Amino acid sequence: TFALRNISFRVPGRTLLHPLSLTFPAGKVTGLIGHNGSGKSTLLKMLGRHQPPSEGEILLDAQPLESWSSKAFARKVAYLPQQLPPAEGMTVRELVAIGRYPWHGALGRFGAADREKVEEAISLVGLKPLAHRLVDSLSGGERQRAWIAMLVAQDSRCLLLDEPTSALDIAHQVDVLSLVHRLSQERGLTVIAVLHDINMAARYCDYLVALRGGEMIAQGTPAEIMRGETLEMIYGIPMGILPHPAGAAPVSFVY
Amino acid sequence: TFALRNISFRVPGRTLLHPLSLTFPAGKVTGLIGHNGSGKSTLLKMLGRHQPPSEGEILLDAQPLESWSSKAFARKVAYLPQQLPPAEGMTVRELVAIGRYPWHGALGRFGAADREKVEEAISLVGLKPLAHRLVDSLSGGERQRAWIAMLVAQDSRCLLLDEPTSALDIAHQVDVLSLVHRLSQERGLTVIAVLHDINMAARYCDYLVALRGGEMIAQGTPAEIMRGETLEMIYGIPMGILPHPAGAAPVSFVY
Amino acid sequence: ALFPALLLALLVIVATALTWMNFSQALPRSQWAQAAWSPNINVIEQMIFHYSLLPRLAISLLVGAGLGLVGVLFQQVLRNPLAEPTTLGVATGAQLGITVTTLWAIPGAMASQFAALAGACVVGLIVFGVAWGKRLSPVTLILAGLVVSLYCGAINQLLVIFHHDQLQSMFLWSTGTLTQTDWGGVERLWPQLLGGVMLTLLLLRPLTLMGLDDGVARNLGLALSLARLAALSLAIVISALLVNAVGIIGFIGLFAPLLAKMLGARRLLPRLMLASLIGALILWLSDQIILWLTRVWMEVSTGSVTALIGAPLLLWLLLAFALAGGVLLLMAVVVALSFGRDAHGWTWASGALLDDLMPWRWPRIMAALFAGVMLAVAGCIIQRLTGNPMASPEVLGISSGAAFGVVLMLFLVPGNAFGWLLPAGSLGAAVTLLIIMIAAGRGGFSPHRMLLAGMALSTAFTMLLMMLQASGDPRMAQVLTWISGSTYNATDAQVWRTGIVMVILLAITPLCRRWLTILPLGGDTARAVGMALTPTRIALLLLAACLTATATMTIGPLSFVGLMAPHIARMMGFRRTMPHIVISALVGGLLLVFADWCGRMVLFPFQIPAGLLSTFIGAPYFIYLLRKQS
Amino acid sequence: AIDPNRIVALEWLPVELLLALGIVPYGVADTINYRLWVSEPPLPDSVIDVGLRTEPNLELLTTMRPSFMVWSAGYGPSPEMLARIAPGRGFNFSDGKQPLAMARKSLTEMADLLNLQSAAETHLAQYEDFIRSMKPRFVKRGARPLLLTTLIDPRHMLVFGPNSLFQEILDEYGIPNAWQGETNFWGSTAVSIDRLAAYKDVDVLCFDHDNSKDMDALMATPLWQAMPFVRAGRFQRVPAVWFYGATLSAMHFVRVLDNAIGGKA
Repeated sequence: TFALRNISFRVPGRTLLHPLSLTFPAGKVTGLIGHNGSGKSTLLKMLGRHQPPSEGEILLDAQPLESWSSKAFARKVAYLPQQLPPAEGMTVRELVAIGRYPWHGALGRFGAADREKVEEAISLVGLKPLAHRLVDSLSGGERQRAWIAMLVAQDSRCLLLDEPTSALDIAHQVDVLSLVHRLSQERGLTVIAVLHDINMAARYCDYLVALRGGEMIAQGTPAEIMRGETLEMIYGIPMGILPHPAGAAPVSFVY
Repeated sequence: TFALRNISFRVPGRTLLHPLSLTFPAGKVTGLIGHNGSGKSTLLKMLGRHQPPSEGEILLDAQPLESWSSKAFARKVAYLPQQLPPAEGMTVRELVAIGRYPWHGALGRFGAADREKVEEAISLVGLKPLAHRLVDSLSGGERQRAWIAMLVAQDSRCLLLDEPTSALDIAHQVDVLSLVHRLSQERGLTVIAVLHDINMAARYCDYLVALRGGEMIAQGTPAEIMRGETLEMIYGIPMGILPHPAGAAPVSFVY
Repeated sequence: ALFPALLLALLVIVATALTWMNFSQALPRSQWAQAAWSPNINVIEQMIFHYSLLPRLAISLLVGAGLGLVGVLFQQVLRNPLAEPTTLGVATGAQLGITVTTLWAIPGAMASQFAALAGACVVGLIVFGVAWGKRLSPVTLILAGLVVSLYCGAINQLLVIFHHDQLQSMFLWSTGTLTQTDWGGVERLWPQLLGGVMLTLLLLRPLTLMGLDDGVARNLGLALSLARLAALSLAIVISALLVNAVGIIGFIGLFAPLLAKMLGARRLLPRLMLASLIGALILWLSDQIILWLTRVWMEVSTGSVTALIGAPLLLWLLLAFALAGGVLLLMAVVVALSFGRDAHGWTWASGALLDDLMPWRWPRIMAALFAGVMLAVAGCIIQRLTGNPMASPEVLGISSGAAFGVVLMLFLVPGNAFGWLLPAGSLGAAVTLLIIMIAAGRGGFSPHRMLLAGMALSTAFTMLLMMLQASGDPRMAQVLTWISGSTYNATDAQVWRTGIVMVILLAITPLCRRWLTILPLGGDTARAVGMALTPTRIALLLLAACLTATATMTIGPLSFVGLMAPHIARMMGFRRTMPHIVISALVGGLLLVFADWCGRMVLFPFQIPAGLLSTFIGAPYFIYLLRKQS
Repeated sequence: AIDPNRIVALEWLPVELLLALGIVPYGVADTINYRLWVSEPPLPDSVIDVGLRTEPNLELLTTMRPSFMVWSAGYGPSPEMLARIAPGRGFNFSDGKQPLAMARKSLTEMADLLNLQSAAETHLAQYEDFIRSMKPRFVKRGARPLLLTTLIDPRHMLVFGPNSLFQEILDEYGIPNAWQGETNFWGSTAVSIDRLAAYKDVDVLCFDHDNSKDMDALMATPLWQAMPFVRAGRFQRVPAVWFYGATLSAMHFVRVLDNAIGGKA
């Protein structure tokens, strides 16, 4: 699993600079929580090679530097960018064939050899009997599932998603987080998800990383993250924590 | 002071469409909740006069059904776009001043008064500097607060907020809801806000209504509606509710 | 902010020095006050042309201010950072008015009247649509403006092809010489310009709302339909007055607001005033440079030189299968009819007459078909990789670059520069094509800045063509047909070669299916999928460039079909990569075959180039499709 | 070509050469504009119009049986597409200095091809006699420079340069051209009105062709009234002639000059 030792930040944007130091777990959920302009979004865009860093470099796989080929990078990392989203796909069920690009490539693809991967993907993301019979303009609950369809079809070694819980309801976010956790438990997948909600993220996480101001605050398990001091430091408002009656993670409430 | 009778949202088929009828309070806080735009969006879009009422009448404070003067219309209601944030702007003071459009009109007589109102607005929103550099240079929270300042300077009798909570942090959500509630208490005007989070609506709204697809489920005061047995039929997920010493309304947690 | 202020001060001092030098060379300084202020100037010849040298300065300043104003208005109304008065059709409609009142007598202020008529017709066609409500939008507004601009351009092209010796005056009017001989122009423009600035000072808040999003504009209670219609009408009226005063210009109103914003001016009225001043300054500089040129060497126009010097500045500052089978069968049978059917008495080739007329029909129809298919595929690929509906094959600079090379060859060397051994001709056109493609590729890293550079180079090519036509060059007609995209020089061997190239390119195309599918809805998601953004974007650009290159090598520099076939194919209901590609290709092929058959047969003696009939057939159907889906 | 009745021309200058030889043209490209502009050689009405000068209709040509399809070298279709229909030759006409010389050369070439040498000799002899006849009519005026202009609009003017078609006539008559500035290879340049103010003792001769309103709008201004060539009585309007012509256009221009400035000083 890749780790970051970079110091650079969004120096030109909003004038912010702060050193970063973080090592992601081998195969555990990593929840990036904090403010909107705290730096988590820019952190994921740095992880996905959206823009080259100015200082330092992100080490991946423990054996190579940042310089990687596109078809080799995407074969191990699936990026859900949320911002600048794919609008008007104009086709359904074919998005998994788009995600399967780094596997079959442009040449020698044979029109997607071994079609078991795409059907396995569209069946494990959700039991849908309406395949190849949808339109691009639908609700977010099915749009997000169609988005994760190609990401699962990639079967890349890492899943980097920023804001899957956005624009979705608690049922759809429950479904998405349960799918992500089931993927991480079955395939041993390393996932890094950005979620605004503290409790909702912690209920389906294991190694949350909190960002505030410009640097990182904590990097502990949800049990130690549920402390009120950490929430106060990362969100400004003073919130409280109490044990959940049936949930694994305790419930936090704002004052 | 609005009474809506919506038999059909639109002739073409929507995900779910059903008739309903309800009267909004005169000086309370109305909280519209629902699962994404599956029927919840159409209500406030029709109230904003961006959607035809088909076969239903809407009493504008008991004056007429439709086709009213746009000037007095804008002077009466202040609507916020639904996940369509304005990407244009230059100065916060320019924006909050141009928000006073429907009062003086196109050939506005701005050389006289109307300065005390914009001063009171920019003092109420909490912005100490009168005119910043660029309304887009500030963060998302600051530019959205400038938009709320513009809506305040508009001097409206009704305030329609279409998902202000979305794309915002939880602490920012709490702060914006508290500001809106204090504003509604100050001016004694009806405000209708769209909230994705049920707890947020339970906090700073005195009358929550819920539409699961557009059949009009439940309306009531947070003390009147029992969230435990209601949210299960509202959103499907059988989530629980428990009291918290922070707010009088017991907080809801996902099971 | 030191650089813009320093550049402005340098421009002012250079303009003042040039004006001093020109006015001293024209008249001694000791007789200046007696010449300017005296309404009855002395009978001295050296002192009496000040009655014409002074209005040139005033008309230059007024037209520059008006250009800045219309640029700001077109930037705010359409909400686009780039101003485009010419694409709106106000210039083309004015030219159409000039050429229809130059013939058949009936004179007067033709430019303003016809430009206002074109603007009103566009407004009516957009307000009508398919519903009682106007439902006007900027995208369909710009689309219809481009359509009517191309339509009036084609009517003007037909009128000059049939009558070119009697429109030389119009040619000068289309170059913007702004040479004045009396105070009539200033005395007519200053009251109308005063009314324009007065109407601009009013309704400023509607303009501020139009600059913002339409949602908040309707939220604030502004009648967006009526306000946008009134602002557009005012802009069209001012542009019509300006082009009636001087004519076609080198888009000074495209540099005035950008420089005014780069210098500063956050508010609206300061930005308007600074843009007007900067436009006046640019026109002053250009006018003084043109005066110095005519004093030292050659009488060249003003707007053309303005565009030629602004282009480098801009570069520096920068059911499916069934429908497919149906249209294929339709193309087959229509090719059969065009082969069989004639125009000399509307006879039919019953056999013996078919092989006698085949060497003059088969190459022409086959070249037109190949060019149409290839231009449609190129336009569809460009609109897919860019995502803008205004994208056309001219965006690459291929056709404009080739025509630039041909007109440069015609300028540099005299004589039969088409087939002379000493003249480059095709080789010169090709090398200038490659140079223009390289410049457009190196100037714009992003597709949008590449689009801006391509539009600038197209305007420069238009200015050079108008310079060539303004002078009494006997060749301006010949190359004109080549500019109009005529299938008259088609040869059997050339047909075979372009067919081989076309089948090669259409066999390479399915390999780019994944790219043409992921680049849509892409950006960062495309890079996250597994494809390299730039290494494939330059590849698609080179493919489209080769397609357009062989298209202009076959039919000539035309891109109306390459712009219309993708739009019509999308409006038919096809939005999948290969289906949309094949449908647009077949539609463009059948459209260009129909246009060639019309230009060859509708008038038996006179042969009109296929590029004009392509527009004449596509514009009504396209505006019908637009009103059906407005 | 053995039969002179089926000769087809693709440019107006070959038509003028054919009419000078006396050969009856069988087909002319763009005859309406020809009858509109050129008016000295009367073109018959029974002439079948082929089409545009740049794009002559090939199907109409192959429908009839042309024996010689004379065209202008460098203008029109390719030589192979024209030789596929009927044998012919492209004749040179313009170079940028002596257009009338190569016009006479192409006339002699057309005579030698179509076996009409006697007609060309007679025509050239009549041309030289007509030129020598009007010689003493332009000697009493002296060496005053003559200016050849034509009105484009009430703001510009097309002036003939030192390389125009009417320059050999001016040179033979001992009349220097008034324009001594810029010039193009076809003999015409579009200049401003105020530039003509730099010329004092010049005899400006302007041609008219459907531009009377522009002429009135120009002469109504005080700037034009204060010009040096009009205040001395040197500007007169004369009927328009065909600028890019041959020998008949030259005869027409000579007759116009004789009716204008012939026998003034």
